[PDB]
Amino acid sequence: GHQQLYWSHPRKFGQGSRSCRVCSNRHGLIRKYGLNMCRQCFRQYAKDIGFIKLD
Amino acid sequence: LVIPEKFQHILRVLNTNIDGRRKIAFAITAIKGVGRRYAHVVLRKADIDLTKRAGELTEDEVERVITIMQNPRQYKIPDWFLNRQKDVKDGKYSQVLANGLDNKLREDLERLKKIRAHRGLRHFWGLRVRGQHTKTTGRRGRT
Amino acid sequence: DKLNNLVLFDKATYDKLCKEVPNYKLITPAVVSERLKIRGSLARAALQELLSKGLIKLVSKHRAQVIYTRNT
Amino acid sequence: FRKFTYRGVDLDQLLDMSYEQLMQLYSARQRRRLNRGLRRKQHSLLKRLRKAKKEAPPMEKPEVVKTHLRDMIILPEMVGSMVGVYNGKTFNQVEIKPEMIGHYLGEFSITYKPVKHGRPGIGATH
Amino acid sequence: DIKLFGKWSTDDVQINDISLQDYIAVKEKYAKYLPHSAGRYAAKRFRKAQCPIVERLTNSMMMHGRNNGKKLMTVRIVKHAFEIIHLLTGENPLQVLVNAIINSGPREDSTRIGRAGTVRRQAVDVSPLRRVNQAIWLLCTGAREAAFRNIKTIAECLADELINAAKGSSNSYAIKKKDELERVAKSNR
RNA sequence: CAGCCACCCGAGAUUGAGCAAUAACAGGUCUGUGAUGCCCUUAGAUGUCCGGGGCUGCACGCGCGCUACACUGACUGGCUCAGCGUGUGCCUACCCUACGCCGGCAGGCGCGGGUAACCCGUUGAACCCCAUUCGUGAUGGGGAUCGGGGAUUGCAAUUAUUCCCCAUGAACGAGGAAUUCCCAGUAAGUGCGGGUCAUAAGCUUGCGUUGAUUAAGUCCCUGCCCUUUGUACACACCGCCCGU
Ligand SMILES: [Mg+2]
Ligand SMILES: [Mg+2]
Ligand SMILES: [Zn+2]
Repeated sequence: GHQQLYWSHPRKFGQGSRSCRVCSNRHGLIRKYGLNMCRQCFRQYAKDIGFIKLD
Repeated sequence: LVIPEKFQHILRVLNTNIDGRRKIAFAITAIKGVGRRYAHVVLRKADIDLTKRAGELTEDEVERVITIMQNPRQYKIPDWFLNRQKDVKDGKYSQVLANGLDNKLREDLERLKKIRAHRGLRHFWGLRVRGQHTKTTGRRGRT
Repeated sequence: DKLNNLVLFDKATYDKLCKEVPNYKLITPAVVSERLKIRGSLARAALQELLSKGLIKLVSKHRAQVIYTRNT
Repeated sequence: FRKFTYRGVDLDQLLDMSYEQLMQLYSARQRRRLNRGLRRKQHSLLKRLRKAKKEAPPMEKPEVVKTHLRDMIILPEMVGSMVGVYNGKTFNQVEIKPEMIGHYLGEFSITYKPVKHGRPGIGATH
Repeated sequence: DIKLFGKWSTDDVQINDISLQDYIAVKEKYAKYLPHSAGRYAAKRFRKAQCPIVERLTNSMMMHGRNNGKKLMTVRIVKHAFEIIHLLTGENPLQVLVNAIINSGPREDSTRIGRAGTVRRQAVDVSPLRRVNQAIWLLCTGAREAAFRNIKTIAECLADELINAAKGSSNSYAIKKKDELERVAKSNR
């Protein structure tokens, strides 16, 4: 039935199992240090997070 | 100093000509089933001096080298050292050598073409069978 | 063009190795190889044999360059 | 010429053998797959093949069962079965022959049309 | 008592060219045990004239990509072929190298026309530093392509190249190239 | 004078980055967004799951690259040195690994440490160094292609994920016109980490390690600035404009 079919494909490792915590996009994601945000969202929120440019 | 006892400049083994000037374990590599590692293990278990060249060994030495080459498992050569392990049809572990053995077992592509497997079809069409891109590579011999 | 060097000495080339090589100012496997039409392995073996017999003096030995000179 | 033989053993003993004994004759992979287990909808295809073979009239070919699965060519239980393998848009008709043991179904339903080239145009050579 | 390697003195080496005396550094403050000194001679212009000539040769030996930075190999290749120059000639290898440097450096050569031009070449004189640089470069190149695809090892090709250049013989690649350049400068005078 | 050159003393006599004006481009991005205006579609949907294809398909053309053409090298043993750093997760499954045992191997099985200057780790890196065999030839250079086996991650490995073994052993002998990047711990060799990552680097971003040749100049080429000068241009030369 539809209950056993809907979203039944395993999503445990690939890019289909990860997304931006801000915009829910799946591309250019930064998993380092547990940020789990895409590149653009990280550039947007880097100063708030505490990442600042020195060199 | 060259050996007077008919130093074999050319030696015939398995319908192949090996060079007597070449050092052993590299002269017998000319056989189409033997390369480097197999030659070294065959000569180690045949107990012949590896510093000799192929022309200085006697007839008995070459004979026992040929026999140990054709019967690897009979002289404790490991099963993972062979190029025809668990051969389809007769599930026998073996080493295929030279014309009539290596090239005939090469003619197992007709099995793939008879079952019309995709790899056999790629072989029949002259294309590449191990999943490589064919856009910008391998453009030689294709007009 | 393609040189055809020997792998073992013949009596003619084993000669002219025991009474001229011991007279060279510089004895090197490459020099003997070129001047006797023999392979590098054979040249090295012959020079080691000559040195064992005391006819040659070893000047320096290295994995890439071994130098001998006449005993004079 | 001679009776079919797979890894030294022939048709009848291949039918009489269990999966554990199959894993020895199979190559690495097709042994890992069997050790990991045939999941469902593989057993469904196998049982559909069994039913089609049983209902087949004597001396006649079984009816073709169609499937999306690039599945194991299991021991000759599937040999002689008429299977339509989905290639992406069509169910290509394939008869399972004994030499196909140990292969994938997708090896016999090509997913692309082989290229027959046309004249270069536009900016082929800029 | 600062013999090179541990065998070659410098007290007997005579430059005797006057022109290149100030640019070949071999004699008293430039007597070192090894042709390897790290050194910062490229920092300011003309300083490389303070670098010992054997180290300049050693540096020039590391060439054609596969040998870049391998200076220990090159000091070995100089230690050998010094051991071989001594056997072949009986003279100090340093003297042979200095004579080769003197003989293999061009004195004139041609540039693009004078003040300006885009058709022919005009002859001009060579700086002593450029003379030494070109001599080292030519000697190293001759050795390098004598040893390529040949059983003759390096440290034999370089030794014979240096010996021929010291003799002034035309069997030397450096001498041939120097003569070619000098003749072209003569024609464009 | 502003400063320039050289030298002494000196750790150093120009370390490298980050940020960066006025003004402009119909430069790129609606495929990063719960940023967006207008259209289009909206239930046999262009929404959304779920099977299977594709994104790789190969007569050919063009970029960035990797490995080479060997002896200043391959092979085989022996010896001995780094740095940057990342490690067990909101959802979220997936960490880095010492030691013992089993197996050529890739691996497998038990046992511990570590949320980290605490464990991996004293990060026993590669090149390089030392010795060995080869011996100038497509050779033991070089490893494309291809066959047969074995494992690992995964829900599935076929169009071959990756890895291992044994076989097979192509072109390539230094590259035409034409072009790129570079001034000192630099170029170039050489490995190592981070990202991507269930599985994974010929990419990229960082890190050390070995370590040069040459130059200390000029507008010759290529641009790009000015300054004077001309204009009938001002949408500004991709302009304007004349006649059949
Ligand atoms: Mg200009
Ligand atoms: Mg106007
Ligand atoms: Zn985002």
